[PDB]
Amino acid sequence: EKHFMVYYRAWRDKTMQGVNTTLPDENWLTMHDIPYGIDIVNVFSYVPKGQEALAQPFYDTLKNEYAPALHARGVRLVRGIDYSELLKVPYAGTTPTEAEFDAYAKELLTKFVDDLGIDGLDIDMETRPSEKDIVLSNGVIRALSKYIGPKSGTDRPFLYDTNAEYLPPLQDVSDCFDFLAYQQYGSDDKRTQRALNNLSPVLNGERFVPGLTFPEEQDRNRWYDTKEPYMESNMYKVARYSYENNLGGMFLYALDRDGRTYNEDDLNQIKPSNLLWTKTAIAESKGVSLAEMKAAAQHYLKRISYANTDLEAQNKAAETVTQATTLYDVNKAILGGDYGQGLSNTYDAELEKGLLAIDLTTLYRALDQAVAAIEKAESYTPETIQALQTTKESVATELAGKTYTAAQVTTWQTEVQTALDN
Ligand SMILES: [Cl-]
Ligand SMILES: [Cl-]
Ligand SMILES: [Zn+2]
Ligand SMILES: [Zn+2]
Ligand SMILES: [Zn+2]
Ligand SMILES: [Zn+2]
Repeated sequence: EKHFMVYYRAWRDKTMQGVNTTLPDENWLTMHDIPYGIDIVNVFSYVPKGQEALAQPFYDTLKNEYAPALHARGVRLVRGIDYSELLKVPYAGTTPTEAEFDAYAKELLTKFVDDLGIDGLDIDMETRPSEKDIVLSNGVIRALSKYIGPKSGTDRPFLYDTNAEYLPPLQDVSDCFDFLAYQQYGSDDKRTQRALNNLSPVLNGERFVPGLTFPEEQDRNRWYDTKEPYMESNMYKVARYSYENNLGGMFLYALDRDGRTYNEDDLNQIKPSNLLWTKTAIAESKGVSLAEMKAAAQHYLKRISYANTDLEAQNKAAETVTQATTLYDVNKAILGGDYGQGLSNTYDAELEKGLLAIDLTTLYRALDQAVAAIEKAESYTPETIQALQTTKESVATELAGKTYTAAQVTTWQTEVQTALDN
């Protein structure tokens, strides 16, 4: 029932080069790299005038590749429009008619959502609108609720995005939204409690989703939501508070900057991330038990052991998982503190929790026989061992990949047994 949302900066996708940035650095991720356990992805895009041609490959890829792929994983896509867009509703009289509100709601969805291959909409409200404005926005939001959000009967999200608790533009239409996304960058769970109290006349806690940020390059602002020790960080405190108090979930802004700082190196550089903090916040906000976290990590360690040749790092990771006392420490035991510092750059505990339900014991017995039938190759036909080593290395490599299906496992089982049965 809970939510975990991330804001994905479109101009930091690999398909964009030189959009909305003075940095020449190559982008390092695609939307395929978004971690598991994230059920809503907000595509946040700013395209400066003149860069529309540079940004088009991303939009084509979003519509034709990224959105189908994320839908296959159960993820829904949204994007935001500024509250001011609602106030441009055309009308003939002194105020719009029900039909004029409805006409405009359909126009908004077509332009900003449907044409992009996106599923739903956020309203970004970070001002203090007038009473005249709210008559307009109330009508437009009410008209939109027939098509998206809880009142529509559909699975299309309708979200309200804000960094304050300004009630007038919300209190008449709060029932139209799946949840409120509350930006509280830089602040701990004391602010989470206060903000929810202030919003409680119009919003229940289960539909309140607090959010933190990662440090953005070149930013004049300073919001420090990650730090070690882990339990001193805002990312622990807010994720824990959301879980402890049955809130709607959590969100994170700027997925691509997971682990970055505002130091002189990070402030002007685009670098790969092991996504440690996001993967940890997903687990923490859902209250994953330490036992379950360790079980997933040990599952990963065993399945990569047949292709991975670094026995020292595998051993240190297994020991570090055993000593871990926080969800962060389990993840860090495999991912390291930063990209390339651990045994893996891609381990994903939510993904791996899914794979626990697929039995590997038959495949492990087959691969173990193959390994035994390599250590004593001096006792067999080299023309048969070669056909086994080729098949074994292939299955080992694929078994250590991103993910696999139960049907895929039986295929590797048959392949390995066949090579041994000859
Ligand atoms: Cl639908
Ligand atoms: Cl839909
Ligand atoms: Zn927004
Ligand atoms: Zn639908
Ligand atoms: Zn990064
Ligand atoms: Zn990753």
